[PDB]
Amino acid sequence: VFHKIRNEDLIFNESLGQGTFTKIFKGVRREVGDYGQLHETEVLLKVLDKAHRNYSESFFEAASMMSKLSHKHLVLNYGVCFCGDENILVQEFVKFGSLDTYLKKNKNCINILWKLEVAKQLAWAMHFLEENTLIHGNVCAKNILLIREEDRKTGNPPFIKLSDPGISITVLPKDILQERIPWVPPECIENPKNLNLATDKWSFGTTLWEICSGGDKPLSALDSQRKLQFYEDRHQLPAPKAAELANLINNCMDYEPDHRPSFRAIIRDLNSLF
Ligand SMILES: Nc1ncnc2c1ncn2[C@@H]1O[C@H](COP(=O)(O)OP(=O)(O)OP(=O)(O)O)[C@@H](O)[C@H]1O
Ligand SMILES: [Mg+2]
Repeated sequence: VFHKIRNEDLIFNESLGQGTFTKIFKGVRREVGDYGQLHETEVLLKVLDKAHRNYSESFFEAASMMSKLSHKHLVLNYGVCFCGDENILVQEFVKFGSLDTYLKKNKNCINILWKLEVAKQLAWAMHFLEENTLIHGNVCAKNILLIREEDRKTGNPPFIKLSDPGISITVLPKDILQERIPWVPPECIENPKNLNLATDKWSFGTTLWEICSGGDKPLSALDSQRKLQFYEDRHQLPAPKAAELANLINNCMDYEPDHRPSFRAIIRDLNSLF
């Protein structure tokens, strides 16, 4: 169970927008830290409506199951606040935000070594979840958070974490599912109960495509009906102009779930591309 945080000790500041049936805010948590020292900590607050009981139960279950698995590349959740008007997940605030924005804002500067490092780190996170047989369900660049920028001056590669899973694709409306083509794999579009570890392999592929496409979203030009038809006709994504990961993207995004490679194999492939 999550550590419970008092309503009183959270201040909501700026809106960072809306996610899938969530409102996101930057905030401050008043806390007694190590050594009984009082702290006021920058936090990310994810807000679910109490009235959507099924959605928040799914949201908070998923967040909890993953938070039981501490890892350097998985986002830290400090706890929850349910004593209020709403249900709130209190999470670490990640200084450089989402990868998808960052890729767009710094497209001109990001090169292949940076891309490789970030792909490697995501692959290691996904390896860890695979070993723990925990399905994330919502891997996309948006949900990669940049803890630390690259510093060439000093040799530091960037560092990333993968955010919490959100509401399960088993409980989300069909209409949201179709909107998330091509991250949601074809087998989950025909039946979301086909959700499986193989799901995350497909989405990982889609995320690599984003990582190589400067913040572009695959198939954004296509409406929901045409996205559905794209899977029905078994299309693949175009190779990015930066083609270095094109083969890995296609191998990952295999219409046969059984044939998608393990994350160990994905890591060895990434390592070899040096
Ligand atoms: N831990 C975090 N630190 C800093 N910024 C964050 C964090 N988590 C999310 N954000 C920012 O909040 C905004 C909304 O995030 P997002 O759309 O992922 O919400 P969400 O509730 O996680 O939805 P979904 O389940 O669709 O991912 C984005 O600008 C993103 O960069
Ligand atoms: Mg998210």
